[PDB]
Amino acid sequence: GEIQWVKPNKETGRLNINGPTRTKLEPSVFHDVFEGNKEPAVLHSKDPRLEVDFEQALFSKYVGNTLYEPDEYIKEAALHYANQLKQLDIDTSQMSMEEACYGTENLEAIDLHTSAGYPYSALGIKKRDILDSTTRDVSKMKFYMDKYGLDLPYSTYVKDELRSIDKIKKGKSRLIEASSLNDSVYLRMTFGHLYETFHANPGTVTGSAVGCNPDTFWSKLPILLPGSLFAFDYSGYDASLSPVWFRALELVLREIGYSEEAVSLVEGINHTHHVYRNKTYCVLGGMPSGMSGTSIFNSMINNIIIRALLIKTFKGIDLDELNMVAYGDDVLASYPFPIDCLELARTGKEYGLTMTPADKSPCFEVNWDNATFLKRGFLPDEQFPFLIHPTMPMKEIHESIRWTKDARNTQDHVRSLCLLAWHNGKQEYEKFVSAIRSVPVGKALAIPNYENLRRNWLELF
RNA sequence: GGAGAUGAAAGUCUCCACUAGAGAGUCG
RNA sequence: GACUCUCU
Ligand SMILES: [Zn+2]
Repeated sequence: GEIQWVKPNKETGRLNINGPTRTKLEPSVFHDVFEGNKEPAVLHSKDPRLEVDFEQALFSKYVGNTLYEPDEYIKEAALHYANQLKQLDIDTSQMSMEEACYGTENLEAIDLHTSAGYPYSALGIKKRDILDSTTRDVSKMKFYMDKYGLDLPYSTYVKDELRSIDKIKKGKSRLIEASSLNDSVYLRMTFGHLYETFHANPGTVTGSAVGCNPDTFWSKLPILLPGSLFAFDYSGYDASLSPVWFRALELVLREIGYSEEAVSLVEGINHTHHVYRNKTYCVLGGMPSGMSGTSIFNSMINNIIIRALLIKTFKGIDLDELNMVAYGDDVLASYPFPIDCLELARTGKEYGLTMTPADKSPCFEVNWDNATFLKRGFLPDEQFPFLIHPTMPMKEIHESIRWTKDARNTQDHVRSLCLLAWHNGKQEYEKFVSAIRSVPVGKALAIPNYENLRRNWLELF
C-alpha cells in the first residue's frame, strides 16, 4: 500500500471529517492492583508523550508497493485456492438490497449504532434516518444510493485503544478507514452470499477462522492442521498489501464464477481515496480497515499469499497437502514436512510483505505447546486430553482490566475477562479472582465460579 | 463522562472511530 | 427479538 497524493479539501471539494481527539479511557479501580505497561494511544498532534511528529508516524504504515501484476506463482496460488472453494458452491448471484441491509441467518445486519460515513457523518445524517430494523424499509436507502453514488471516500479516524509504551512515544497509533454506507450496501449486495458461506464454514476449506468459537474450535484445530505447524506475524499486513494481491483476489473471484461486473468492484478497494481532517489523500494498495468484507477478503488474500510463498520458496511443494486457517492477517498452517519461515520471509519481502517470527523473537519452531492464534494458545485438558483450551495469556487480561471507557459497566467487563481467563487453570483463575476482591469495588462484583465455567465448557462436548 | 449550542438558572438540544467475528449480560 | 459490554 502506498499514498499516491495529498490535496487540500478546498481543492477536492471534500467535506471536513474530524474525529475525537481525547480518549474515552481512564484508569480503573483495578489500575494499581495489577501490573501492565500500556496506555491510551496518542490521539492528538501535541500529546506530551510524543517523541516524533504524529501524522508522519500515523501514515508510515503505507510502506509502499512492489509487484503490481501477478507472476506465475501468484497465478497458480490463486487457482489452487479458487479451486478449493468450488466444493462450497458459493451463490455468486447478487443478494437483495433488503437482505444486504437487514441481514440473513448467516450475515448480521448493517450495524446501526455506528456512523454512516461520507458524506452523512458531515451532514448530520445517521444510519437510523435511512434504515429501520422493524420496517425493513429499503426505500430511503435506494434513494440515497442514487443521490451520492458509489466510491465515496473513506473517513479516517485515529483508533482509541491501549497501545504499548513504544507505539505512544513513536506515534504509532492505528487508523480506521470508515466506509460510506453506500459502499457497504453495495459490497454486501455483491458478495453477501460469499459472506454467508464464509461465516457458515470456519475451517480449512474456506481457510477462514471467521465465525469460529474458540471454546470448541480449538479442539478441532489439531485435527484440521495435521503434521508440522508453521506460523509467523506480519508487520502491517493490511497496509503492506501490494496491488498484486488485489489482482490475485480478482483471479480467485472469477474462477469461482463471479460476474465481471462483480469482479470490477475489487479495484474500488485497491485504489481508495480518504479524508483525514481537512485533507484528501489517495491510497494505492492496502486494505481499508472499515469496508464491508475486510476480514474475509484479508483472509482470502492470505490464502493466496501462503500458497504463493510456499511454491516460490521451496521445490516440490504439494499445495494439496497444505492446510491453513486465516483470520485476516493471523494464520495457522500445517504441512507434512516442516516449513522454514526464515526463507518464506525472504520470499515475502520480494512481495512487499514484512514477516517476523511468531513468538515475537528474532529467530524463526512452532508447535502446539507454543502456537498461538487469535492471541490465545493451545492447552490440552488435564483430564480429557483431546479437548483443547484456548489460553489467553494472563498478561493480556491484566492489561485490559486496568482501564475503562465507562465504569458503569465494570461488572460486565470483569465477567467477560473471567470467561477468558479461566482456561488458564484453577490456580491462575483464583489468583486473578482474589486480587479483584482485594479492592472495595471488587468485593461488590458477581464473579463466575471456576467449576461452573469448567462445567459449562464440558457440556459443550 | 467529555464537548458544544442556548439560557440568569431550570432546562433543552446537539456531538463524542469503521468492518466483522465471538462470548456474555439485560430486557421482551 | 431487541439493547449493552468486554475480547479478538
Ligand atoms: Zn486515487
